[PDB]
Formats: sequence, structure tokens, C-alpha cells
Amino acid sequence: IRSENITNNAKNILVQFNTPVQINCTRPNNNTRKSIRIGPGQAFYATG
Amino acid sequence: TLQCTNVTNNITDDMRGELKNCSFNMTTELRDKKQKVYSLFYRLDVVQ
Amino acid sequence: AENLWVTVYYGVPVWKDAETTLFCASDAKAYETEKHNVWATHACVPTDPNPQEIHLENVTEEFNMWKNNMVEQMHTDIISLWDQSLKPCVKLTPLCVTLQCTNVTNNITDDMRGELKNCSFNMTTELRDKKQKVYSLFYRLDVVQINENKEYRLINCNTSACTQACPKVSFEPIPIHYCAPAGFAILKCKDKKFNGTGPCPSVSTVQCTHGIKPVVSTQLLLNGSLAEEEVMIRSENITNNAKNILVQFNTPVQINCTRPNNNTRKSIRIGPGQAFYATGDIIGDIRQAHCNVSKATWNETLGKVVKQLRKHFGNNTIIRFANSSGGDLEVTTHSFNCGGEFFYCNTSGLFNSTWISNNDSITLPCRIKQIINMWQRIGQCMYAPPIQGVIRCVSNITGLILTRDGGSTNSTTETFRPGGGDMRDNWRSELYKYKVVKIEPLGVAPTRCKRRV
Amino acid sequence: ETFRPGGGDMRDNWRSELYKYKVVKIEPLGVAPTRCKRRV
Amino acid sequence: VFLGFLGAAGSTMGAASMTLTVQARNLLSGLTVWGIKQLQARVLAVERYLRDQQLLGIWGCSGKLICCTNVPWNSSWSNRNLSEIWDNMTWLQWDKEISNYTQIIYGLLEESQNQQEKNEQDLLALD
Amino acid sequence: FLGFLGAAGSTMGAASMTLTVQARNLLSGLTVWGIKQLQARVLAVERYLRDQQLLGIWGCSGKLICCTNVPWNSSWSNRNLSEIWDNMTWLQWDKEISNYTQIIYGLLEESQNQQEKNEQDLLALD
Amino acid sequence: QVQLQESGGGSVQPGGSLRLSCAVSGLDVESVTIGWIRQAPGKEREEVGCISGNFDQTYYVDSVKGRFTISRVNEENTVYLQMDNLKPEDTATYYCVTDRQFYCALHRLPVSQYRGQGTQVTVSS
Ligand SMILES: *[C@@H]1O[C@H](CO)[C@@H](O[C@@H]2O[C@H](CO)[C@@H](O[C@@H]3O[C@H](CO)[C@@H](O)[C@H](O)[C@@H]3O)[C@H](O)[C@H]2NC(C)=O)[C@H](O)[C@H]1NC(C)=O
Ligand SMILES: *[C@@H]1O[C@H](CO)[C@@H](O[C@@H]2O[C@H](CO)[C@@H](O)[C@H](O)[C@H]2NC(C)=O)[C@H](O)[C@H]1NC(C)=O
Ligand SMILES: *[C@@H]1O[C@H](CO)[C@@H](O[C@@H]2O[C@H](CO)[C@@H](O)[C@H](O)[C@H]2NC(C)=O)[C@H](O)[C@H]1NC(C)=O
Ligand SMILES: *[C@@H]1O[C@H](CO)[C@@H](O[C@@H]2O[C@H](CO)[C@@H](O)[C@H](O)[C@H]2NC(C)=O)[C@H](O)[C@H]1NC(C)=O
Ligand SMILES: *[C@@H]1O[C@H](CO)[C@@H](O[C@@H]2O[C@H](CO)[C@@H](O)[C@H](O)[C@H]2NC(C)=O)[C@H](O)[C@H]1NC(C)=O
Ligand SMILES: *[C@@H]1O[C@H](CO)[C@@H](O[C@@H]2O[C@H](CO)[C@@H](O)[C@H](O)[C@H]2NC(C)=O)[C@H](O)[C@H]1NC(C)=O
Ligand SMILES: *[C@@H]1O[C@H](CO)[C@@H](O[C@@H]2O[C@H](CO)[C@@H](O)[C@H](O)[C@H]2NC(C)=O)[C@H](O)[C@H]1NC(C)=O
Ligand SMILES: *[C@@H]1O[C@H](CO)[C@@H](O[C@@H]2O[C@H](CO)[C@@H](O)[C@H](O)[C@H]2NC(C)=O)[C@H](O)[C@H]1NC(C)=O
Ligand SMILES: *[C@@H]1O[C@H](CO)[C@@H](O[C@@H]2O[C@H](CO)[C@@H](O)[C@H](O)[C@H]2NC(C)=O)[C@H](O)[C@H]1NC(C)=O
Ligand SMILES: *[C@@H]1O[C@H](CO)[C@@H](O)[C@H](O)[C@H]1NC(C)=O
Ligand SMILES: *[C@@H]1O[C@H](CO)[C@@H](O)[C@H](O)[C@H]1NC(C)=O
Ligand SMILES: *[C@@H]1O[C@H](CO)[C@@H](O)[C@H](O)[C@H]1NC(C)=O
Ligand SMILES: *[C@@H]1O[C@H](CO)[C@@H](O)[C@H](O)[C@H]1NC(C)=O
Ligand SMILES: *[C@@H]1O[C@H](CO)[C@@H](O)[C@H](O)[C@H]1NC(C)=O
Ligand SMILES: *[C@@H]1O[C@H](CO)[C@@H](O)[C@H](O)[C@H]1NC(C)=O
Ligand SMILES: *[C@@H]1O[C@H](CO)[C@@H](O)[C@H](O)[C@H]1NC(C)=O
Ligand SMILES: *[C@@H]1O[C@H](CO)[C@@H](O)[C@H](O)[C@H]1NC(C)=O
Ligand SMILES: *[C@@H]1O[C@H](CO)[C@@H](O)[C@H](O)[C@H]1NC(C)=O
Ligand SMILES: *[C@@H]1O[C@H](CO)[C@@H](O)[C@H](O)[C@H]1NC(C)=O
Ligand SMILES: *[C@@H]1O[C@H](CO)[C@@H](O)[C@H](O)[C@H]1NC(C)=O
Ligand SMILES: *[C@@H]1O[C@H](CO)[C@@H](O)[C@H](O)[C@H]1NC(C)=O
Ligand SMILES: *[C@@H]1O[C@H](CO)[C@@H](O)[C@H](O)[C@H]1NC(C)=O
Ligand SMILES: *[C@@H]1O[C@H](CO)[C@@H](O)[C@H](O)[C@H]1NC(C)=O
Ligand SMILES: *[C@@H]1O[C@H](CO)[C@@H](O)[C@H](O)[C@H]1NC(C)=O
Repeated sequence: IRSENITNNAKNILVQFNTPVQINCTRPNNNTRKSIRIGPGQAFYATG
Repeated sequence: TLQCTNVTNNITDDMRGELKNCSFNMTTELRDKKQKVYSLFYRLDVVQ
Repeated sequence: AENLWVTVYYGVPVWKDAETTLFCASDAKAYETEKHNVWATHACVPTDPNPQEIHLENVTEEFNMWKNNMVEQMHTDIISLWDQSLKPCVKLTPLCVTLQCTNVTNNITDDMRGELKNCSFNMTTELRDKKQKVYSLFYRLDVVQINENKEYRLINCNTSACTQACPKVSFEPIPIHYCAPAGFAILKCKDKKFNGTGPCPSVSTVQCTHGIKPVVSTQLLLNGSLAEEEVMIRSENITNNAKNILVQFNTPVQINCTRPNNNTRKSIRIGPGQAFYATGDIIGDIRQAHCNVSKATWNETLGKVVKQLRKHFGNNTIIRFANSSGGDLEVTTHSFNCGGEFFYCNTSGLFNSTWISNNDSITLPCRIKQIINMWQRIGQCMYAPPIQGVIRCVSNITGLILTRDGGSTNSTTETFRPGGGDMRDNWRSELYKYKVVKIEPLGVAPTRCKRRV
Repeated sequence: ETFRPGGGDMRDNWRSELYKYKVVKIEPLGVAPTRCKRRV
Repeated sequence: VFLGFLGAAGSTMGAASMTLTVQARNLLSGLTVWGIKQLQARVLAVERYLRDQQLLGIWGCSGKLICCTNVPWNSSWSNRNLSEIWDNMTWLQWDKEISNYTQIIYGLLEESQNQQEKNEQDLLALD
Repeated sequence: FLGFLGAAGSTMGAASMTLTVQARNLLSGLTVWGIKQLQARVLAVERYLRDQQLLGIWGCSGKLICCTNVPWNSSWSNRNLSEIWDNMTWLQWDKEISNYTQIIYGLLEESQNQQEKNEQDLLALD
Repeated sequence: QVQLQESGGGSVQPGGSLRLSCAVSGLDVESVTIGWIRQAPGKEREEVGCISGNFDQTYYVDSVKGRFTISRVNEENTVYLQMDNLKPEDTATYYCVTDRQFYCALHRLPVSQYRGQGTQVTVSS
């Protein structure tokens, strides 16, 4: 437990773990991207 | 000025809203003409 | 005698092969009447009128011109010098409009049928509230059809927008000396049968190199330095049909080039202090630009080249020259830069001969281009404004860039075709006798002496 | 005593890695007393 | 007289040790192109010169040029005669021959100078 | 053996044997890493040159050990000769003698100037 | 290291369409020329066409004109060759070659440094 001034409620109390905790996560949406042209050599890759 | 509607194609009740079907007007490579491209925008990136 | 002691020497004549960043040095000329040459000479220190050349003796040094490191530095130097005079002048962003073009037939010749389009279009004036209808003459090579008095469009700005070259500056090359910083030395091989790689038995130390003109060309080296004795054939590995066969002449071949069309330019305003200089009516008949070479001089030179080219591929083979083929006009055809207008000349009357073991003039038609991409890069172009008046120039052909055909496997019909391509081989023909060495002056030797205590 | 999470500034994300490190500058000159005299 | 930069690069080792000055005098000789690159080159040259000078000064050869050290000459480094070495050979051939036997001579010189300095300091205390 | 600052805890007697090790690594060595690197390198070479010149003025550049003809005032530090050289560390000595290292330098410089003048006069006399 | 992978091809009845693809790794296909060449059985390597880096201009040999089309997609780093109205003369092995040069020349495509494994195209009966 590390903190600059651990007596007042104005500073962070950064904690460092001893064993890691594994976190998974996913975005399940199946996305397709289509590109359009907005000028001389420019693209706006946009969802679609 | 985007013209936006909701999307309700096989949506999940937990994800009501949060996606907008938006149409607008954009300039092509030639300065004379315009397009009518459409996209899908998250709710957090558009304001009314 | 029986015992020896270590002794340290500082300031010893010993060098190693290394690389560094040389700096420029050009003739002063007081820089008064120069009309802002693109290769600006005010950006580097003037040179010394009296040069120094110390003739080293007894020393043989090995050279390799195909792994030289000065060519890359010179190329980067030239690119950076060029991309500074194009910064402060107009960028042609509002030129991407649907042109309406027709043919022009005001007493034109059958050779130049087409090749010129009368194109009218819209434009924005200084105040962003009104539009003006303008027109200009566009060469056929710079417009492509759209929606296949049909509509056209500029070739470049589906990919990138152009940057019109500033109109006062001139593209005429000027000599540039490359000098080495303190701590390094420049060696020059003062030989005459030196083919580019291998040992050189008579080297010299020079203060810095002679004037090197940054002339950009293709398929025929122009305005260069000729070798003594006889013609020289240099190649990285002349057995494989994937490397050039760069040739240096012995006597120059004079070539004239002309454009006879009487052009008139006209200025338009496209914003707050931005002008666009378009062509606008040609006085008199319309004729195609062309270049002229002699016949006897050329054919004698070709005889010399084929005589010196038989020392590698046998003494019985038939040597046949053939023209190029395909598209991409910038590699197929001669591409000099005579007088601010970019030419492209059809070199097919020169490379047409077959040589077996046992005051006419050749004329070359040419075309002219406006939108070009020099210092080959993606996303950048340049528009060269028109030049008024007839254009004439002379030049010296002092080189060649051949390329073998191959594929015969077992046959004697060795065929050569011209070919340019990369612009690095244009500068490897001037820095083929030069090396940069870094000096290490410490040394240790045995002798009879002890530091008394 | 109640605790709630909170981030904000991204400097505290890097203070968690360089917490055992310091940069010092060495001065190589020194003066000391001893029994020796530069002969003239 | 054989003046000129690197003039005696082909002369024998005996007669190439007279003009040691010129190769050392011409060793310092101090947004478009020529911006940061020129400053980088100049700074690198100054640093190289200072490094060489400090290395020369640690071994006891304070001022410059020909300097003598104790550092007994191992025969195994080069089983060669002095007469052949100093009469009919140039410096380039010599420095080509002795290249792998260099990083040990420097350490020997440094340790010998350190020992000699400590001995002198200890001796000066007695008187 | 002992690397950079490898004897920062050893006593003065043992620490006065690896001076060359600490001396050798005092000089060895657009977007980001543009002008800042050049500034740092220039500052480093300037500091090295300044230290070398200051050392050389007093009469030195034999380097490392360089004796002096300046008497040691007892008011600066009068403890002993053994206590300093057998059971002390260079960092502790630097901490102790901190405010006194701006009058020793002047004495060193003036003594060297006087000695040089005397040597020149003696050489001119005969 | 530059790598080129070819996909597509096979057997197709006389008259129809085919689409071959060449994927490039180790390079970005925006400033290099990409060529398609063919080898027929019993003959040396002929050459079909190329797409250059100069304003995306394409060039084809005299034999095939108005039947073949070369296109490039730079966000995916892919080169597509679409062949239409196939004829019995087109039965051959096709390769996609490159030379890291920002220019094309339709006589130096067979002799190129990098080259893919190639795909086989048959038309019969
Ligand atoms: C190879 O070198 C020759 C000789 O320097 C070049 O020909 C020279 O080209 C310049 C520029 O086109 C000519 O200068 C022009 O002169 C006219 C008439 O006085 C003037 O109105 C222009 O403003 C410009 O100053 C020069 O006269 C001409 N030299 C000769 C003898 O005619 C040639 O261009 C070089 N080769 C290449 C490929 O650049
Ligand atoms: C560490 O935090 C404590 C929090 O109590 C600080 O003590 C306070 O300091 C302020 C400012 O002088 C006083 O008004 C409070 O009355 C103090 N609190 C108490 C309980 O005495 C302390 O000063 C902080 N330390 C530092 C070095 O900032
Ligand atoms: C997180 O854990 C939950 C609970 O195990 C996972 O939800 C299950 O996912 C499987 C995979 O399709 C379904 O068959 C189950 O019906 C889900 N259980 C439910 C909805 O209660 C979820 O997939 C995990 N997410 C990950 C690992 O990213
Ligand atoms: C989002 O809006 C677009 C445009 O309004 C929809 O695309 C239309 O889809 C219907 C059938 O789904 C077609 O008949 C129309 O021709 C389409 N219009 C255009 C302009 O393409 C789209 O379906 C909407 N929803 C989503 C999820 O994209
Ligand atoms: C010079 O070019 C020749 C061309 O023939 C090279 O020889 C070929 O080398 C390749 C690679 O090892 C072999 O696969 C061929 O069989 C060789 N051909 C012949 C005819 O020998 C030669 O290696 C090149 N030299 C250098 C130094 O690159
Ligand atoms: C190119 O087009 C312009 C515009 O259409 C032509 O200019 C016209 O010329 C005729 C007689 O020559 C005039 O009566 C018209 O008034 C002009 N039009 C304008 C808008 O000024 C021009 O002649 C055509 N040909 C060339 C070679 O420029
Ligand atoms: C290229 O142009 C030059 C310049 O006009 C030509 O040189 C002159 O040619 C004429 C033609 O008979 C001679 O009368 C002149 O005496 C030449 N000038 C000089 C200074 O000698 C040259 O002949 C042209 N080359 C070709 C191949 O046509
Ligand atoms: C090289 O020369 C040949 C013939 O000498 C050129 O082939 C001609 O190409 C034109 C262009 O369409 C055709 O109209 C002719 O019919 C062709 N000649 C023959 C005899 O068929 C070829 O174009 C030249 N190459 C270059 C790059 O100019
Ligand atoms: C390049 O030059 C060659 C040589 O003249 C041209 O080939 C001739 O072109 C004319 C005009 O089209 C034809 O009538 C001839 O039949 C062609 N061959 C010969 C031997 O004269 C060629 O057209 C020129 N241009 C290109 C692009 O190659
Ligand atoms: C997502 O879409 C692609 C293309 O439509 C499809 O090949 C794939 O099977 C879909 N599902 C997943 C999990 O990728
Ligand atoms: C569209 O979605 C928003 C967000 O929930 C909602 O407020 C609005 O009523 C929806 N429109 C319709 C027609 O349902
Ligand atoms: C896009 O432009 C057309 C043509 O001016 C216009 O009719 C249309 O309403 C525009 N789309 C909008 C405003 O969403
Ligand atoms: C104009 O020139 C083009 C050449 O690009 C030609 O195809 C067309 O037939 C010409 N039109 C007329 C009316 O001559
Ligand atoms: C220029 O603008 C006017 C104004 O609408 C238009 O009628 C005319 O067609 C334009 N000129 C072209 C498209 O060449
Ligand atoms: C620009 O080039 C693209 C190819 O990526 C093409 O699809 C488009 O039609 C071109 N624009 C024109 C011809 O105006
Ligand atoms: C150039 O000379 C060297 C040394 O004699 C030789 O090895 C090399 O093959 C020569 N280059 C040629 C013949 O192209
Ligand atoms: C070109 O035209 C101008 C003006 O009409 C004239 O002064 C000049 O002499 C012409 N040039 C030629 C070579 O006829
Ligand atoms: C080129 O030579 C032809 C034929 O002799 C001649 O008609 C023409 O005037 C010459 N042109 C030049 C620029 O020398
Ligand atoms: C001129 O060229 C022809 C072939 O083009 C050749 O036969 C003839 O010998 C050449 N002339 C001379 C004098 O060599
Ligand atoms: C060389 O030129 C002549 C006439 O200009 C032509 O008949 C001949 O075919 C050319 N050579 C070749 C190999 O085509
Ligand atoms: C071209 O060559 C001739 C003859 O060597 C020479 O007099 C003339 O100055 C050269 N022109 C150049 C190098 O521009
Ligand atoms: C160079 O070689 C010659 C020829 O043997 C010899 O006489 C001379 O001493 C050597 N050195 C110099 C510096 O000339
Ligand atoms: C010096 O020693 C190295 C050790 O591997 C060896 O490779 C090299 O050839 C030696 N040099 C000479 C001139 O023998
Ligand atoms: C460190 O402390 C130990 C324990 O008193 C002592 O023996 C040693 O000499 C000290 N110095 C070093 C460099 O270990």
C-alpha cells in the first residue's frame, strides 16, 4: 500500500497485487466496414 | 446535420437504442457533386 | 636490442572505411542576378577557387561503386533541396472540377490530330460568393474521361492534389561540390582502365569533388562527363539479365531539341492572392516538338560500343539493338527537361540495328507533359506553368543505360534494349571514383626506449 | 472507513512502474589531506 | 619537402614518423537542409577528438606525439625483427597485421601507469 | 572486477585505487530525440572541459593523484590522519567538507601562480 | 521479406468469368508496380499485364484488351485480376510478380526478383 499522505481524503492509495487476476472479455458483434471518399485521396472508413 | 433513426433489426432488449442509423450529405472528389452515404453511429457520439 | 618496449604514436597515417554526412560547396557568383534557382546556392557555403590534390604514392586501394554510400546521401540532399522552393507558392486545390472539353482544329496538322483539348469550366474568384467561367488548352495526356463535348477530369486529383510550380524560378542545373568534414578524407582513383570495382594502384586525396550537375534524365545520359581512352562498360554483375549495363561514351553526340508552337499564357485568380497561369491560344500553325541527331556520328558511336561490348559475350555473337515496349511513358522514352517544359521523345530510330561478326539527320518525335511526379513519391505531384515563345536547346549525349534481353539459354543472338527507371543510376555515373575514409591516428610500435623514472 | 475507486490523471499510471529508480550526477573532484609536498 | 595531408601514407614506417604533426593538426579543423545533421556531425567529431585525447592522457603521455612506456613487449604478439619492421614497411600494413592484439596492450599500459603513479606518490611521502 | 561506482561503499584507502574506472565513463557516449539530445551532449562535453581546465590551472594533468604545496588548515577539519583514511567513505567526507570547498580553490590557484612566477624568475636569473 | 500469395483459379468452361487474387505481405501496394504474367506449357514465360503506381494507370499486352481487368485495394493490400470471355488459349499458370519499382515496363516483367507460387487455369471442351 503506497500513498504520499495517507491521512487526508485528497490523495490516492495505489495498491499493488501479489498474484494477478485474469480478466477476459469480448465484443460479440460481427462488424463490417465500408469505405467512402470525401476528397482527393481521403477515406472515411465507416461502419455499415 | 445527420438525419438519424433507431435500428431494430434483431436487437436485444438490454441494448435498446445505443445504435443509430444516420444519413447525411458528403462531398465527393469533384467539388461539383454530392453523395447520400449512410452509417451506423453509437449513441455516445451523437447529440441532439 | 635483446629487449623491446612498447611506444605510442599519435598522428599516424592510417585510415578505415566509414560513412558520414558531407556538406555542400558551390561557386559564389555574388548571388546577385540569380532568379531563385530551385537548386538554391545560398543554402551552402561558397567554395575555394584554388583546389588541392595531393598525389599519394605506393598505395593501392580497393573500390566498389555499386555499394557506395555517397549516392544515397546525394539523392536525399537533392530531394530535400527540391522540396523547399515549391513550398511558398499556390496549391491547386480548387481545380478538381468537371471540365467540358472539345477538340481544337485551328489550322492543325495531321500529325498533331487531337493531343490538344479546348476545356471550359467553373472557378471561384477572390470573393467566395461568385463564380467565373474560364477556359484553357489542355494536353491530351493530362485529362481522363469521366462518365463513360463529353465531360473530362484532371488525371492527378483522384489520388492527390497538385502544387503549382512557382513561376519565377528556373530548373536549370548548376554545379555542386560535395566536401567532407574534418576528420575524414576523400580518395579519388586517378586510373583510366578502372571499370568500377577492384583494386586501384594510383589513388589521390582530394579536398572535395568537382562540379556535379543534378540533371534528371532517362535512357540517355545528357550533359555529363566523358571518359578518356575508349568507351567503358560497367555493371554490377554482367552475366545476369536483371542489372543495367551502364555505358560511358568517349566523344559527345550533339542533339538539338525544339518546340515551335508559339504559346501565350494567361493568368486567372482563384482566391486571396493565388493565381493560376493557364495556356490560352496558339499563334499560327500547330506543329509537334522534335529532336535531331546526326547519323554518321551516332552510327560511328554505335560501332565503337559494339566493338567494346564483344569482350564479354564472345567474338562470334550477333549483337542486335531493339527499341523498348509497353507503357508508362516515363520509362519507355527519353525524358529530358529542356527549358522548363517536360519532353518525352520516341527513341526508336536510334536503337534499330543488327551487327554481325564479319548530312542526314535522325529525327525523333516528342510529346510534352504538364502534370508530373518527379522524385518518385506517392501523394505528391506538380503542375508546370506554360512557357511563352518557341523553345530551342542543344545537349551532349555522353552515356547510355542498356539492358540485356536474355532467355535464349543456348543461342547467339544477344539482344539489347534501352531502359531507364530508377534515378540512382543517373548519379552512380559521376561518383564512380570517390571514397570516404575515416582516419584513426593512434599507433603502437616496438622500439628500444624506456621511460626513465 | 469507506473506499471507492477512482482514476483521472494518467501520471499515477506511470508512477506505479518507476517507483524504484533515481537519476544521480557524479562529480569526480575531491580534496583530501595527506603527507606529501610537490617538490620545487 | 613531402608536405600535404596524408602525404607520407606510402613512405616506410621509419620516414613516416617525422611528419606526425599535419595528420594531427588537420584533425579538428572546425529550416532547409544542413540543419540538425551538421551540428550532429560537428558534435560527434569533437567527442571523438576528446575521447582520443583522454585515452592518450591516461597512459601518462600527457602532451602529445612520441611517448615511451614500460609495458614489456611480448614476443608472441609479433615474432618479427626491428630492422625489417622499421625499414621496409608502411603503417597501413603494420596496423593491418596487429589488429587482434590491441585491446590487451591498452589495459597493460593503463595498469602500468597506475602502478607507477602509486609508487611515485608513496615515494614522495618519505622525502 | 569492479564496475562503475563499484567501490562507493569501500573506505578511502581502497577507493583511491579505481579512479580510472570512474574517469573513463565520464565521456563515453524533427520528432522526439531531436534538439534535446544535442543539447544534452553539448552540456556533457562542456562540463568535462570545464572540469579539465579547472584541474589544469592549479598545476596538474598528470591526473588522478596530483600533489599540492598548500598547507592544510586545521580549522577546516582537525580529527586525525588514520580516522579519515581507514574508517570513512568518500560520500561522508564530501558531506562533511561542503562549505569549505570554495576557499581551498583560491589558495590552490594563487599558490600555483606564485610558484610559476618564481620558476620563471629563477630560469631568467641563470 | 516480401511474400506474395495467389488464390483462385481452376477449371472453367469456354466462355465465362474468373477472378484471381494476389495478396502481398511485407509491402504496401501503393508505391510499387504489380504485374500478372502467365506461362503456357511448352513455351517460355509470356506476360499479361501490369498496374503501375503512377496515378493508378493500368497497361495490358496487345493479345488481351477489353477482356482482362486489374484492380488494386490498398486498405486490404490485395490485387485482383478479373478475366472475362475466356478462350482456349488461356489455359496456363499465372503468377503475380513485383520488383519494388514505381514504374512499369511491359518487357521486364518475366525477369523479376520476387514471385509467387502461381495458380493454374484450365479451359477445355
Ligand atoms: C546542357 O548544357 C547546355 C549548355 O549550358 C544547356 O543549354 C543551355 O540551356 C539554357 C537553358 O535552356 C540556355 O539558357 C537560356 O538562354 C536563352 C537565350 O539567351 C534565354 O532566353 C533563357 O532565359 C536561358 O537563359 C542556354 O542558352 C543553353 N546553352 C546553349 C549553348 O544554347 C542544356 O540545356 C543542358 N542540358 C540539359 C538537358 O539541360
Ligand atoms: C499529511 O496529512 C496530514 C493530514 O492530517 C497533514 O496534517 C494536517 O496539516 C494541515 C496543514 O497544516 C492542518 O491544517 C491539519 O490540522 C493537519 N491535520 C492533523 C490531523 O494534524 C500533514 O501536514 C500532511 N503532511 C505533509 C508533509 O503534508
Ligand atoms: C462470461 O461468463 C458467462 C457465464 O459463464 C458466459 O455466459 C455463457 O456463455 C455461453 C457461451 O455461449 C452460453 O452458452 C451460456 O448460456 C452463457 N451463460 C449465461 C448467459 O448465463 C459468457 O460467455 C462469458 N464471457 C466471456 C468468457 O467472454
Ligand atoms: C439503415 O438505413 C438504410 C438506408 O435507409 C437501410 O438501407 C435500406 O435497406 C432496405 C432494406 O433493408 C432497402 O430496400 C433500401 O434500398 C436500403 N437503402 C439504401 C439507401 O441502401 C438499412 O436497411 C437501415 N438499417 C441498417 C441496419 O442498416
Ligand atoms: C553473378 O550472376 C550470375 C548469373 O549467372 C550468378 O550465377 C548464378 O547464381 C545463382 C545463385 O547461386 C545460381 O542459382 C545460378 O545457377 C548461377 N548461374 C550461373 C550461370 O552460374 C552469380 O552468382 C552472380 N554473382 C554474384 C556475386 O552475385
Ligand atoms: C476555345 O474555346 C473558346 C470558348 O468557347 C473559343 O473562344 C471563342 O472564340 C470565338 C471566335 O474565335 C468568339 O466568338 C467567342 O466569343 C469566344 N468565346 C469566349 C468565351 O471568349 C476559342 O476560339 C476556342 N479555340 C481556341 C483555339 O481557343
Ligand atoms: C544542332 O544545332 C547546332 C546549332 O545550330 C548546329 O550547329 C550548327 O549547324 C549548322 C548546320 O550546317 C552549321 O552551319 C553551324 O556552323 C553549326 N554551328 C557551329 C557553332 O558550328 C548543329 O549542326 C545541330 N546538329 C544537328 C545534328 O542538326
Ligand atoms: C518499336 O518498334 C516497333 C516497330 O518498329 C513498334 O511497333 C509498332 O507499334 C505501333 C503502335 O501501335 C503499331 O501501329 C505498328 O504497327 C507497330 N509496327 C509494326 C511493324 O507492326 C513499337 O511500337 C516500337 N516500340 C516503342 C516503345 O516505340
Ligand atoms: C514511336 O516511333 C515508332 C517508329 O516510327 C513508331 O512506329 C511507327 O508509327 C507509325 C505511326 O503510328 C506507323 O505508321 C508505323 O507503321 C510504325 N512503324 C514503323 C516501322 O514506322 C511508333 O508509332 C511511335 N510511337 C509509339 C508510341 O511507339
Ligand atoms: C462474421 O461474419 C463473417 C462474414 O460475414 C463470417 O464469415 C463469420 O462466420 C461471422 N462470424 C464470426 C464469428 O466471425
Ligand atoms: C428511438 O430511440 C430513443 C432512445 O431510446 C427513444 O427515446 C425513442 O423513443 C426511439 N424512437 C422511437 C420511434 O421509438
Ligand atoms: C443531400 O443533397 C440533396 C441535393 O441537394 C438534397 O435534396 C438532400 O435533401 C440532401 N440530404 C439531406 C439534407 O439530408
Ligand atoms: C475529337 O478527338 C477525339 C480524340 O480523342 C476523337 O475520338 C473524336 O472523334 C474527335 N471529335 C471530332 C468531332 O472530331
Ligand atoms: C458554371 O456554372 C454555371 C452556373 O450554374 C453552370 O450553369 C455551368 O454549367 C457551369 N459550367 C460548366 C459546368 O462547365
Ligand atoms: C477514382 O478512382 C476510383 C478507383 O479507386 C474509382 O472507383 C472512381 O470512379 C474514380 N473517380 C472518378 C472516375 O471520378
Ligand atoms: C573490374 O576489375 C576487377 C578487378 O580486375 C574485376 O574483378 C571485375 O570483374 C571487373 N569488372 C568487370 C569485368 O565488369
Ligand atoms: C510569337 O508571337 C509573338 C507575338 O505574336 C511574336 O512577337 C513572335 O515573333 C512569335 N515568334 C515566332 C518564332 O514567330
Ligand atoms: C531537324 O532536321 C530536319 C531535317 O533536316 C529539319 O527540317 C529541321 O529544321 C531540324 N530541326 C532542328 C530543331 O534542328
Ligand atoms: C553505319 O551503319 C550500318 C548499319 O546500320 C553499318 O553497316 C555501317 O558500317 C555503318 N557505317 C560505318 C562507316 O561504319
Ligand atoms: C529498322 O528500320 C527499318 C526502316 O526504318 C525497318 O524496315 C526495320 O524493320 C527496322 N528493324 C526492325 C528490327 O524492325
Ligand atoms: C558538348 O561537347 C562539346 C565538345 O566536347 C563541348 O565543346 C561543349 O562545351 C559541350 N557542351 C556541354 C558540355 O554542355
Ligand atoms: C614507392 O615505390 C618506389 C619504387 O620502388 C620506391 O623507390 C619509393 O621509395 C616508394 N616510396 C615513395 C614515398 O616513393
Ligand atoms: C586476429 O584474431 C582474430 C580472432 O578470431 C582472427 O579472426 C583474425 O584473423 C586475426 N588476424 C590476423 C591478421 O590473423
Ligand atoms: C561493508 O560492511 C562490512 C561489515 O562491517 C565490512 O566488513 C566491509 O568492509 C564494508 N565494505 C565493503 C566494501 O564490503
